[PDB]
Amino acid sequence: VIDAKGLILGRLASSVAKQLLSGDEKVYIINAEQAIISGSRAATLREYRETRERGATEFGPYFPKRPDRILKRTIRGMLPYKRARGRDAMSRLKVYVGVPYELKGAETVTIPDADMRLLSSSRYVELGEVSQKMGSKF
Amino acid sequence: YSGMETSARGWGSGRGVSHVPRLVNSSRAARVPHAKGGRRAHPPKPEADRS
Amino acid sequence: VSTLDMDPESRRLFNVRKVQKGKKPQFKRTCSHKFKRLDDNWRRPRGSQGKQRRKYVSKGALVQVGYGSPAAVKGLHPSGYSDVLISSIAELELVDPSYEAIRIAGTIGAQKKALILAKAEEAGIKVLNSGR
RNA sequence: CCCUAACUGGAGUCCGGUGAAGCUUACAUUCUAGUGCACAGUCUAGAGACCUCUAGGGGGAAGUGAAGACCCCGUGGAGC
RNA sequence: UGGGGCCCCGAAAAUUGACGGGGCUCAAGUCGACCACCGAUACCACGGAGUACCGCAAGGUAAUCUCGUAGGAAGGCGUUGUGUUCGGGUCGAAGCAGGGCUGUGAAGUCCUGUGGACCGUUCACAAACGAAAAUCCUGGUAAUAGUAGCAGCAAAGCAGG
RNA sequence: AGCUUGUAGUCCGUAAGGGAGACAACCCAGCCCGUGGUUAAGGUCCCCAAGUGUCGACUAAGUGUUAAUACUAAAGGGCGU
RNA sequence: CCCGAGAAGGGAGGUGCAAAGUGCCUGAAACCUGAUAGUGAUGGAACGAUACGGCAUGAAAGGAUCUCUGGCAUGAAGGAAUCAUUCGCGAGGAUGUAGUACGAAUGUCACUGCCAGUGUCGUAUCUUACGUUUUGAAGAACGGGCCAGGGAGUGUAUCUU
Repeated sequence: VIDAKGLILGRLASSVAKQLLSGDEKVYIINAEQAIISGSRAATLREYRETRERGATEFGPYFPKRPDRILKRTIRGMLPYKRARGRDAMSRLKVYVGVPYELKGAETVTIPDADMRLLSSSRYVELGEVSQKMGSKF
Repeated sequence: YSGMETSARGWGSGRGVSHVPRLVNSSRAARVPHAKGGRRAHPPKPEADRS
Repeated sequence: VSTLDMDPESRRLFNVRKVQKGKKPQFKRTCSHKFKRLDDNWRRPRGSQGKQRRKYVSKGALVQVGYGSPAAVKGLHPSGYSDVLISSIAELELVDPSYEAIRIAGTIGAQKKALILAKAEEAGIKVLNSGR
């Protein structure tokens, strides 16, 4: 159970993906809305609305909207998810907005190298902000 | 003239068939060494000298 | 039953050949699994663009003399004996049972095959194809 | 035609009987981009995609029909 | 004021898309250096095969031998028949389906079943001697497919027996 | 002009295997078979084997994350740093 | 003899060494029907090669110091770990431990009843068919639906070697 609050999105995703590929545990990620994406808010929002409205969304790419599902997608992009190994890895991963009631009070962990206070500037936005500006209710 | 006493001629192009000679009143191929009933290519010759 | 006369060098070469022939590929004609009109035997690839002729490793090994078995144990039966094809009773006298095993010809009738088996078993010669 | 509607009989649709032909190296549920003989369902990286069946018009398969009748070439022809 | 690094503006294209993708900001970018590791059939070591040359032979040498289209050269496998040597077969030949073993391989041999009368082998010699391709030929047979058609002819049949 | 026509070298043509996303000719490398080891090119956040490696700086533009290649936009300007 | 409308056909029952049962010797493949083995309605494609696993099979023709699992001896290239000292800003380096323990393999001694092979499926890496025309072929360049059989350097004369 990893707490995604104040964590770099890509670095948390890389850590969790490599742990899942090491393949001895089920990983739960809570407060996915509280993950951090470094860079200017305008640029991040522009790229994320481009990815959301890009594809042949009738029969093309289907980029998610909820922050937890977006984080799941980000981890999926760092996995061999078309393979049996990556399919098992994604099946062993659950991501939550906030803390689910069953995991409430459980002991969490944090990735020290994914911490947002190692960033050198204030040019960042939260995944929850990205999702709610793309129109996700959570 | 074994395999060769026919008057078969080719149909040419524009019919979906090989350019081999065919019978004048049928599609059966004739006279060519790879046609059924066609002549042997390079057969033994009675004029060959084996002495 | 008489033990093989195989000196330690021949034993080592026999085990080397066993290991290497365990790895030798089957050497089927290229694309023989794709057309039923094609046999499994080997034909040298000929086309300029053929991947197996170009020796793409993924396409399977080409026939090369590097796959030859060790010359001391080449042609030996996997039991270690030398295979000698016996087409009649009179050939049993030219074989010494120390390192040689006879294979009776497949078309030998039962009447002569029984006599050949009796003669081989009195001579001590090992037999590869008997009725057991 | 504006601008189409309803209706009639025959097909089609569904059922019983009868019963062909034409495309076909293979595989094949694809889509985007790139690459590649510079116009890819198969290569590369992504995105999708549970299977089977029925109906339907034809986007694509550079669909099928056909050794381009346009152009050139051939010390190839024919007629004038 | 001059000379420099990086970045910004200048900077507009057509299906949804390309740092390979995810993503990445004292970096997972750039610049100057450095450290450790991963990573070939390269190189090293062992074993084996073939090859070239030498050697009467045994064998010796090869860091200076081992990719290959057109193409040249050498040696082999297979088919059918001839001379010749030696054989096999109704106690089951050839052929056929499948399998075991050997050989780098062409292929050979054997086993099981089926089959019912012919078949090999030594040294040589011949050829109407080896097929995956020719919009190849002949024959057989699929997908298409229980599909199209069996609808203008022309009102086409119904009841009872 | 991925145009046309020369020249020297080397390649593809006829060149495997390893690496560059894929890549006829770009980098290592020319390659008999099997096994073990160490390397080349290239890479070491995940996909993907090995660094969320070290030191000193720069960049705030997702600029960039593109050896060569025709697959990478200029002149001009900036009291941006 | 039974079924069947039957002078069809089927079943049962015979003949014959063998149904070989009248277009009847042998009876391949394509194609089609069924059964068996594997897999299977979340799944990615030159249909395979290599390595390792699941399931099935493994009677003959393949192995019996053969298969499995260990011990011991010798072991080429290569070659640690840990710890001590020292250097470096640092990541780390050097020296010793140590060319040691190990190490392809070669022998030997126990243990074991399987292994090889075959079919299918799965995981990992690789590979865009084949022949041809081409500088360049997976090509949206040409050829083949499939299978069986047929299908292409021959003879005379003469010259040269």
